[PDB]
Amino acid sequence: ATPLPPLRLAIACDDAGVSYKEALKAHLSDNPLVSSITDVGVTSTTDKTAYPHVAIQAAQLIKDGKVDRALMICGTGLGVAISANKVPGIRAVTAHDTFSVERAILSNDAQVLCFGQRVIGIELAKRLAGEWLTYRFDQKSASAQKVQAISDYEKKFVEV
Amino acid sequence: TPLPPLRLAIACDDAGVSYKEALKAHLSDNPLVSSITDVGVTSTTDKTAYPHVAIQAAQLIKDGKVDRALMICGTGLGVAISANKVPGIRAVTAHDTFSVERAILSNDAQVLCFGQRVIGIELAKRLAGEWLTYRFDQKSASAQKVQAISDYEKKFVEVN
Repeated sequence: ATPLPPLRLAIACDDAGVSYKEALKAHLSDNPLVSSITDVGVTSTTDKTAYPHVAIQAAQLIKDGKVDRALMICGTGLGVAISANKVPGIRAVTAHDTFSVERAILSNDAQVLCFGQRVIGIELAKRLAGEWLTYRFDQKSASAQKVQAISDYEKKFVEV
Repeated sequence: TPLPPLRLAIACDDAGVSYKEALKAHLSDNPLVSSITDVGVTSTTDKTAYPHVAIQAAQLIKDGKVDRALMICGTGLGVAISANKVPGIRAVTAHDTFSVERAILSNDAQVLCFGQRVIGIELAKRLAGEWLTYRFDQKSASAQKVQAISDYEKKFVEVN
């Protein structure tokens, strides 16, 4: 069935990302490269919970080994990416083109992909999310040494 | 100029050099820029990894030396991830006019990143120009969300 192992995903959004979230969730449920989707929420546009909370929660699922990656939607995709990058060991991007989406994995080993619902169209979002799943980072690559410099910097800090 | 000029840092890896030179030239003529500090690299020969230049530029903001940084690499992703690891720094990759505006007005993001291999130079110049014309409102509702990120960052302490 699948040449590549399926990934476990978290999906998450703020009130501005609800509709693309549901369409993307349905689209990805049909994909054999996805073995599970955990919905962090929000579930409704009335829910005014701020983007940092949701982004940090979804990133914590990755940190705890409960999912492999997270797909995050807000107005622009910016706030959730900033917030997820604040979690030690988590690398997050907003990527709105096919080349960036490939490099987000192959160069940056980024576990979190963020979209701006108000900025890109749904079919492009679906296409990008689908392609994202087909790339797997090489830990022995030249790119991994650069990622290691980010991790080296993160070693400056401890949680108190 | 009706708005105060800003001090800028600019940075790139080897993949971002020609766009950095072009942007620097374009911005040096802009009355909204009071100074530009170029942290490098200055040649495609210089293989210094993107995290070092991004962290150096981000530290200039942290240390009150510049107001904002413009960073260029192949995709703009690696430098944004790197910059977001620096405490109190918020960085975006933003390749459209709506996202650039929201980066400032919603996210108070001091760092803007471009992918030389992903966007065209005229669009990059136009976006960097528009970026300077927005100023974050510290009294806004968006400031509460920004403070939420800042509060998370206080869980970590720099030991090294």
